[PDB]
Parts: sequence; structure tokens; C-alpha cells
Amino acid sequence: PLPKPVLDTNGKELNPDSSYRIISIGRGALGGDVYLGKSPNSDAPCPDGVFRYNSDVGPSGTPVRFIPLSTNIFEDQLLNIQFNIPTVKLCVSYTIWKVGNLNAYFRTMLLETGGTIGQADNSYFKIVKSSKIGYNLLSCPFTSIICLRCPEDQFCAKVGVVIQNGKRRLALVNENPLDVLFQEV
Amino acid sequence: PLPKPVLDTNGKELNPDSSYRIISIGRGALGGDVYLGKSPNSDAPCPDGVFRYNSDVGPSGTPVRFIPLSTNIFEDQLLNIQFNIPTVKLCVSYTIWKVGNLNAYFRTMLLETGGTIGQADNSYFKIVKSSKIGYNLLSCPFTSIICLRCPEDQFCAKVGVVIQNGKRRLALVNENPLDVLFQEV
Repeated sequence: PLPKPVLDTNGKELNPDSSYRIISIGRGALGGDVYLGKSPNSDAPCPDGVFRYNSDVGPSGTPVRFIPLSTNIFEDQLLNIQFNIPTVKLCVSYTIWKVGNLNAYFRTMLLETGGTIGQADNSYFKIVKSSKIGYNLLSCPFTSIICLRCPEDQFCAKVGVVIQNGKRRLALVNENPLDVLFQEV
Repeated sequence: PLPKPVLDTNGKELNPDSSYRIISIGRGALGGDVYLGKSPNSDAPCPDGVFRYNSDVGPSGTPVRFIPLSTNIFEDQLLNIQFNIPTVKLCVSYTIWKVGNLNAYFRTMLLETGGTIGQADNSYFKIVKSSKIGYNLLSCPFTSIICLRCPEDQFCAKVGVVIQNGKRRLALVNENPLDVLFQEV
């Protein structure tokens, strides 16, 4: 059952101290890197939404880092994902990835910032290798609650995209999970 | 795999058109029936919290009814639980049982009203026979999302009690699920 490290674009294992852009290998329209953005009509003082660009010719994605629970980043393990940007203090809260409350309109939960690090709230994610090529993010929210007969009593869902206000919003999906790669800086 | 009906205090199968108090067989301090109550400092125009009384000598619980997805009420099936009381219109929304957003303080979700009937939001519950005596409520929120490898891709959690502002608040628990019986009116 030996823990396998997640790996970057260069093949080198993922490192807590490093920074990575979460990139697609999608060509053209199918490409687009993950970035921090303002949410459609957000009350939030900072940008709090989690998006990807629309085409590969879009700007480079926002860097993020990974904070595991141990000292290493393995596949299939709870961890936190935090945009790594310099910032004004009000905003430092709003870099940590989080899964939002059920959005009735979309019938699922969107990814946003202002999560917390090291706690069993909405801020937990997993990395897993894609059924195709590259990696998939899962959200395992509510690990503080027993998921009856679920694997390890946890509820997890694959992360995908929904189109909110014509952008690409990262949300929980059931199929077509976002395939990603991690490209060190 | 033959569907089994849930049963009332008299032994008679549970009926959609009927009303029931959700009662405990707890003696004295251990007793207390489920009722509709105002939530600690609620912004809500109506009472929106789901409570049980503190002792068996407390008043009779609030009647509720069950709205299945078929025409029958079986164990282990998604359904809606709605307080059955006459009401002013503003409030008719706030009878349907619902599971709230993660409450960070309690580290779980509380039961409240203003859920919806017939949709895969936070308003879904299951009835199951208790490992002890009587029945347990489960909440299966988020059935619109695949729970990876979970039973039937659903996330479910047992319903219990937490002490909020010194009352008994129905919430999602991991152990000591509330044992209940359904007593027709």
C-alpha cells in the first residue's frame, strides 16, 4: 500500500516549499490554467473565486502551493491548496482554497478562497492520478462527519468546471473531471 | 431485497397523509420529543430550528409528515420531513426539514426548516431501524453530487443531538444517533 508522491511537469516530486501553476495540456480552446478571480457580484473584499482561463493563449495561471498533513505530498491524501501571491493583509485569508455552500442554481459546490489550513472544514482536497492523463483534484469536504459505509468514512467528489457568467468556474462534478498537471515555477 | 415499510407506535405502516410526533422512549431526563423552535438569534422571520425537549415531562412534540419519492414510505429511502402545523404564509416555507451549512463551532450541520420538497438539496433524509430499539434518521445531503465509492454514490450521516444554547439541537453526529419512534396522531 506504499504512498506515491505526486509529481510536477519535470517529473520531480511535489514539494511543500515550492510553488506550481495548475495547468492543462488542452490545446487552444481546450487549454487554460487555474487562477484566482473575482466571483460574479461578490460581497467579498478580496477576490475569492477559483477559475481557469478560456484558451491556452490566456495568461499564466496563479501559483499555488500544497500543505499536506504530514511532511510529504502523496496521492489520495487530505491537503490544503493555497494561491501563493504577495498580498495586502485583509486578503491573506482569501488565498486558501475552499469548497462553497451548495449552490442551488448549479446543483453543486464551487471552489473559492477563504478556506482554512489544517482543519476538517471545506478546505480539504485530494490529488489522484487521472483515469486519462495527468491528475484530478477531489474535494473531501465534511471529513469531520462520518460518511456511512463510504471509503474511510469520507465523502469525496471530483473537481470540474461549470460555466458561471461565461467564465470557467471550478466546481464539484460527477463526470469529466478536470485533468491537470503541476508545473513548478 | 424487498422494501420494508417504516412503522408507527401502534405497529401500523407509515402513511403519507398522516401526521406523527417523533418521540423518544427515553425515561425522564432521557426523554423529549422533537419540535419546531426558534434558533439562537435567528434572522429568520419564522422559527427555523429543529429541537427535542429536555425531559419526557416536556410538552408533546411537533407533528410532522413524510413525503417519499414514490407513493410509499420505506426504510432506507430518500424522503422529506415537514412539520405539519397550520401557519401564516410567510412561514409555510419554514416547516420543511433541511440540513444547514457546516457550522464550524459544532463541526457539523444542524437541522432547520426552509428546506424544499422533491429536490436533491439539503432536504433529504432517510429512515433506518436503530441498532438498538426504534428508528434512526439519516441526512443524505448532496445527492446531486457523486460520493466516490460511497454506497449508491450518496453521502449520508446519522442524525443526533448537540447542545446549542442549552437546548437539544438536532444535528449530524457520528455516534449515539437519536433513537426515535413515530407516534401517529
